Amino acid sequence: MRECISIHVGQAGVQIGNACWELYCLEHGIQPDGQMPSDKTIGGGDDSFNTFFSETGAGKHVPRAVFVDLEPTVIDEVRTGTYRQLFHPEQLITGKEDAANNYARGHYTIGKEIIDLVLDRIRKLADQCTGLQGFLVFHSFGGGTGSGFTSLLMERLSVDYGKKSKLEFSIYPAPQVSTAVVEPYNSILTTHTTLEHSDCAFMVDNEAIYDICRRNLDIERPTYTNLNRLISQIVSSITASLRFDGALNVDLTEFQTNLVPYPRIHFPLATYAPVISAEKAYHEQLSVAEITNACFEPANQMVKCDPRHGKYMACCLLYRGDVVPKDVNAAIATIKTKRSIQFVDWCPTGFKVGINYQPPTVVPGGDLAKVQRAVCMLSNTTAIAEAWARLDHKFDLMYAKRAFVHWYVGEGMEEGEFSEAREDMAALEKDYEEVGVD
Amino acid sequence: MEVIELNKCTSGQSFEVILKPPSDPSLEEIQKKLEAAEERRKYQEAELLKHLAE
Amino acid sequence: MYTFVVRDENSSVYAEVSRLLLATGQWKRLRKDNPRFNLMLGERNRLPFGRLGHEPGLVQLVNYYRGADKLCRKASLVKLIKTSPELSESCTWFPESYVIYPTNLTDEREVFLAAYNRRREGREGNVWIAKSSAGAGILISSEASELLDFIDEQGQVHVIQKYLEKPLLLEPGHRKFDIRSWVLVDHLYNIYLYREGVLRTSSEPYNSANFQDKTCHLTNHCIQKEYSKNYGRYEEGNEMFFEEFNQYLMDALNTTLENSILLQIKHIIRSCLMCIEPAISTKHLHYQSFQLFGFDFMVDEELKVWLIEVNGAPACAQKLYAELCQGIVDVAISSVFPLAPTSIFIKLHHHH
Amino acid sequence: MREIVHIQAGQCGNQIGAKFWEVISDEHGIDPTGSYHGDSDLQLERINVYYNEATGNKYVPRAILVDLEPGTMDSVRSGPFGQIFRPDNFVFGQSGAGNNWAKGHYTEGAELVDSVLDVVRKESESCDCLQGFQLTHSLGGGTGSGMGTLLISKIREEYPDRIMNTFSVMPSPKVSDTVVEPYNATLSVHQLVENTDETYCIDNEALYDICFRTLKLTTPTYGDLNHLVSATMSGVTTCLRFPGQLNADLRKLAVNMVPFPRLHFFMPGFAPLTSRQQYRALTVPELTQQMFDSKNMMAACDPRHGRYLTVAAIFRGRMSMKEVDEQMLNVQNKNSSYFVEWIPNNVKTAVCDIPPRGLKMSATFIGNSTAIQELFKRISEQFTAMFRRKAFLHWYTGEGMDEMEFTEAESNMNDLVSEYQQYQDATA
Ligand SMILES: Nc1nc2c(ncn2[C@@H]2O[C@H](COP(=O)(O)OP(=O)(O)OP(=O)(O)O)[C@@H](O)[C@H]2O)c(=O)[nH]1
Ligand SMILES: Nc1ncnc2c1ncn2[C@@H]1O[C@H](COP(=O)(O)OP(=O)(O)CP(=O)(O)O)[C@@H](O)[C@H]1O
Ligand SMILES: Nc1nc2c(ncn2[C@@H]2O[C@H](COP(=O)(O)OP(=O)(O)O)[C@@H](O)[C@H]2O)c(=O)[nH]1
Ligand SMILES: COc1ccc(NC(=O)CN)cc1
Ligand SMILES: [Ca+2]
Ligand SMILES: [Ca+2]
Ligand SMILES: [Ca+2]
Ligand SMILES: [Mg+2]
Ligand SMILES: [Mg+2]
Ligand SMILES: [Mg+2]
Repeated sequence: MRECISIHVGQAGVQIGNACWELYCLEHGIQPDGQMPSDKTIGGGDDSFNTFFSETGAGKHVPRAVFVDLEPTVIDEVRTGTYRQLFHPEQLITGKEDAANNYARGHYTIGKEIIDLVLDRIRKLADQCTGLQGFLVFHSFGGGTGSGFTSLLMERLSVDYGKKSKLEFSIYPAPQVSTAVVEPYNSILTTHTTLEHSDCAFMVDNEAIYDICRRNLDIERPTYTNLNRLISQIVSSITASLRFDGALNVDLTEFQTNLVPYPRIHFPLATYAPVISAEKAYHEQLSVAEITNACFEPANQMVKCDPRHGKYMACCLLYRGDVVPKDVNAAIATIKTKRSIQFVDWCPTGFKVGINYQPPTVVPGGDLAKVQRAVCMLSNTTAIAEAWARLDHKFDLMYAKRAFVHWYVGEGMEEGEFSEAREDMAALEKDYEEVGVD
Repeated sequence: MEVIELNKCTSGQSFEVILKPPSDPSLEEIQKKLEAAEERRKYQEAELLKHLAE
Repeated sequence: MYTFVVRDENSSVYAEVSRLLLATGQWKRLRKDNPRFNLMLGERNRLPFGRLGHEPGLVQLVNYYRGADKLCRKASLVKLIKTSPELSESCTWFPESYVIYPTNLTDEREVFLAAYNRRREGREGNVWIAKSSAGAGILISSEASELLDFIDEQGQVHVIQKYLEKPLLLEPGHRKFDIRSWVLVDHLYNIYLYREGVLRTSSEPYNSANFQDKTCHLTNHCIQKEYSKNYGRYEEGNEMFFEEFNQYLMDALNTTLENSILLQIKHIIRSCLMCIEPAISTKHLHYQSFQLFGFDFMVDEELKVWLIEVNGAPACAQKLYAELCQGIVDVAISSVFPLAPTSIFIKLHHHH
Repeated sequence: MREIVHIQAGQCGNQIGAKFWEVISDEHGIDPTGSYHGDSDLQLERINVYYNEATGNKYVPRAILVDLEPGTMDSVRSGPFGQIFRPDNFVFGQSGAGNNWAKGHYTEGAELVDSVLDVVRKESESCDCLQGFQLTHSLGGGTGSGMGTLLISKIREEYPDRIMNTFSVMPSPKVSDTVVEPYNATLSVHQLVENTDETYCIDNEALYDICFRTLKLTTPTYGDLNHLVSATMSGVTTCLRFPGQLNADLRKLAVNMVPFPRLHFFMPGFAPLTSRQQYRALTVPELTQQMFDSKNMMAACDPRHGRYLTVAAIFRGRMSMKEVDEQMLNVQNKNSSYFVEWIPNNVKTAVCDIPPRGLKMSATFIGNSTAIQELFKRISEQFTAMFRRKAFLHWYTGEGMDEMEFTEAESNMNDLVSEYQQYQDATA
């Protein structure tokens, strides 16, 4: 058994982190007070769920997580929320004034003053691990903390934990749930300084979660709560292999091996199905072929793009529920003859498949309907570069006028870092084009 | 359409289908960035105070 | 009040559509860089499809199908027909073609020489034509050596296909010709065929003993109006329309343009477009696509129709701009953005 | 605990500041004696932003009242909520300022500024995390204009990294007290352009025309004009005073509204503005149409004469948030030429469940538009008409000021106009 430490940075990371640990507890049968009746080894054990939960002598199962925000209002909901008993106070870290949606403010001004404290707390969790695998870092692209302080933490994690893997869960900015005009700046600044430090990053475009919530869940105007419960479902699908018995993606090193042959192109596209509304009269349960075919519909993708016009470098099918390998291969054969799946020549044209019999758990009183079987497809497509292109375009519009740049320079950042970060994105876009275009 | 490395346990199974074969900054350097930006903020503020003192 | 942007100032067709849109007083043109638009008349090359369908509160529509180039590139079309089971390599309406890369650069060089040697030994007509998308540069020859040496002298991909040695010749004149059909595919992927086509005739008598003078073999309106000396003699602008062409087919061949040719054209258009539908369809996409196509056909002396090429950014016959453009606004634009017949098209029903 | 310190200076400043604390006190359930008598927890969620908590569950506004003559603040202390203010926070003199910027900034004002700063420092030292300051004042007089901008200069020197916000009443000859108002306003704009992070420009003529042409008040008074400012000030601070999916931090607001440091002058707006047909329900479309109409804006600047750099809209009440987003997107898409295209998604929308007193729902508008330049053009024109003959200059040179200081102020304001015009012609 090897431990994974989760780090939640900023409002998006903290609220999403909260929705994930709520789901993990219902999945592993952990009560809010931390007790777990099914765990017969009291105060210890090396079970699969122990990669995410430590145990006290009193039988409390404590998440291996740290919550960091530069302002305290979001983490206070955790301190007084339903699962206030799970985390001890040292795990929840808050400052007094945030980064004001200003990457430079969260990275330089405020980051410099709180970085050594965050590391000390992470060190406390690491000292509980007999074999730490790495870190899972949740954060937003647009926030000043999510962008600015995360990239600083990622730099220091590579220094203090050189041989440890690092996976990101990054929230891509979407205007329908964002009030920050400068998020394109923050997104590119943090991608530039984080690129060489992240081994595998799962981008979630808020625009996609928003539309899934309106189209499939009949939510007229979704909230962060509706978004996070759906995002945590996908996150659970992606991290289940680390928390349950199995042989696919059993350690963080395996995520890179099975999803990232090229180190810089480490942004797999996530596709999830099915999302059924709980308020529905009653749904006809979809088969393995129907949910698997849905993984190739852009409307269930975490980032809106067209994989028909890219090239695949890897593909993982993660099933949860009543699924047997026979039905998977039968659905895949049907899809290869009907879909446009173009692989790169220097990679095999195959699918790694993972099946966990336990169907997806749904938070009581939530929006998602209980389904008998679901799938999350992780494919590394060049088509996800469309998201970088959109982002880069908005960046160029504002930077050509130097709009808002004074706020960043006023916090000690040099204007050159803007173009240095932009030229890196231009290179990242060139690599995608050299890999998936003829 | 071949199946390889099939694993079965009580809680699920995993396998691989192959359709077709193929054809950092140090601790010191980080401190210099942070302190460089801090020095630029102190200089900008000193100019503001020199202006206000005038 | 719908809004649209223009990004291809050199488009004659959509310049008129843009003129009609503003004429309805319900469409407003924006600067080419304004992202809040309902309609995009995009550029022909490197149209940023990835930035479409990401503006909240806007249904966006573009006049190009991302991926239609697979059908409108000389070399891409040849590979699509040989590799797509819907079309197969034994496709009967497409001339035997081969993709040949210049030696200074897969490549079907050896596969072409095998069939060439076969024809030479079998006393069969062995005249081929070499062409490329980078041409206005075409070479017609009966020797395989010349065709290959002409491609090596260039630096772009070429394609060699069988030259129709028995083309249907109009009388009087004994002259070649080609047929142009305009096809509109809307967001729902309905395939509409404009009732009006054009025959671009060669104002020079066809001569099968001299492929050097490419003026009686290439029916292009530019070569006929630049190197031909009988331009505008039989028909105005070397353009004969279906009405005249049909009456000719009745007086001379005792058949009609529908039976002898049009059924085959409609079949070819269906087969080509239905084949790529899964690859370019915007049915479940965040934006919608439509596109006008120009299909170019040849007809031989057996009244058999052959597919020459498919143009993705075609122009229209001067005498047919008004009717067709209005037709684009009716079924392509207004169908998505309604405004406050007897259609001019022919819907080629199919199985979606 | 992100505290704001409020300052009101001069006659205009204290009369508008008085009504402001009257309006928000009602919203937060505070009565004239500082006791809370509301019925919702949302009222006390962010109460410490503008109020201090004393013994006995009392709430004392974090407000500092400043003037060079006692008269106006005597009225406040005897007004409706006069008792609600900290007695020590009344800092006033006796000489007055004679509607003379030089007297408020250099002579009379200089003699009193240190005692005001002692009160500011005292209020800050009890702040768990001071956001910044907001000042209400006029630019046409002497105390609010002259001493107000002096206070801002000294506040910035002592708190160089805190946000400085003002609500500034701009003079108009149609709604005028003295002929020297252009002089005072131009001198103050020079200070504001350099030292404030956000300034809400309130034009007394816009307030007048709204009271006359829209509200149908035959003979508007200053009191009538201040009803609009109070209501507008309550709207723009709704984000700061209540909870919601919005963060609402003075610094965060500035980062999203100010693309260039000098262009931080906003046009505020409010809807509805109904005359006394006042009980009719107002639909979300109607709210959005009016809120964007020039007649509902208070800078007396037609937005159709410029372009929006950024826009922030706040909707209050229980309404269809889906319908809100639809109506906001409709206004942009149907008038996209009035929004600069080189700042994507420059229109942000917030919602608040608590409506203002006696309104099912309302909408407040904050626009950073290049059209505001016409406001400065008016002042610059009236200024130069007098300055070219040195008319009325002796009131100022008699206080130690030199003509050169007037020339510099004029050139800076004209430069400011040049900046607005260059970004108004900019393209992608
Ligand atoms: N999906 C989702 N997105 C969120 C959530 N909270 C914030 N965001 C997104 O995050 C972006 C804003 O960044 P934040 O995370 O709120 O900012 P921050 O990390 O706290 O940093 P500060 O600027 O200091 O507040 C916007 O694009 C929001 O849409 C959330 O709970 N769920
Ligand atoms: N295999 C073939 N047999 C007979 N004629 C042929 C032929 N290939 C081309 N042609 C002649 O060439 C003309 C079309 O040339 P092609 O379309 O390949 O060049 P192009 O695409 O630059 C002109 P356009 O796009 O306007 O049709 C036709 O008029 C036809 O007569
Ligand atoms: N809106 C409004 N404007 C006022 C009020 N009182 C004065 N003014 C304006 O403010 C300017 C006069 O400044 P004033 O506040 O009296 O000078 P001060 O006391 O020295 O700061 C003139 O332009 C007046 O039109 C008021 O109560 N409301
Ligand atoms: C509302 O208070 C007012 C003050 C002054 C005026 N008039 C002038 O300024 C002289 N034209 C009008 C109204
Ligand atoms: Ca145990
Ligand atoms: Ca590393
Ligand atoms: Ca004195
Ligand atoms: Mg935050
Ligand atoms: Mg062509
Ligand atoms: Mg006065």
